[PDB]
Amino acid sequence: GAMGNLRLIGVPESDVENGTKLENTLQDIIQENFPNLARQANVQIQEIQRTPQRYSSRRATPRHIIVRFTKVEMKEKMLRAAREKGRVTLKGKPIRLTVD
Repeated sequence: GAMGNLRLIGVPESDVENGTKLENTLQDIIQENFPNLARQANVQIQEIQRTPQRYSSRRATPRHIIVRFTKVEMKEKMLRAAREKGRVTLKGKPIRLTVD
């Protein structure tokens, strides 16, 4: 629930996901949905991870991804843009960005 965190909801899990792929996923989301942010290239995402760190035998749904921004203002800008845009996509499939 940190001020600089958002949750990325609905990204399918993958057995071959790694840190590089997660960084690329966030950049793909920005480029697919938020062209002014993409052009400016000043989203300073600091850490990106699935939560929790393990996928349990009880879990039924893909884990959220927590994205921690360097700037709280930028977290909030992305959240506001997502909410106003409505449908936000990753390879044409809907995802959600929400507060942590």
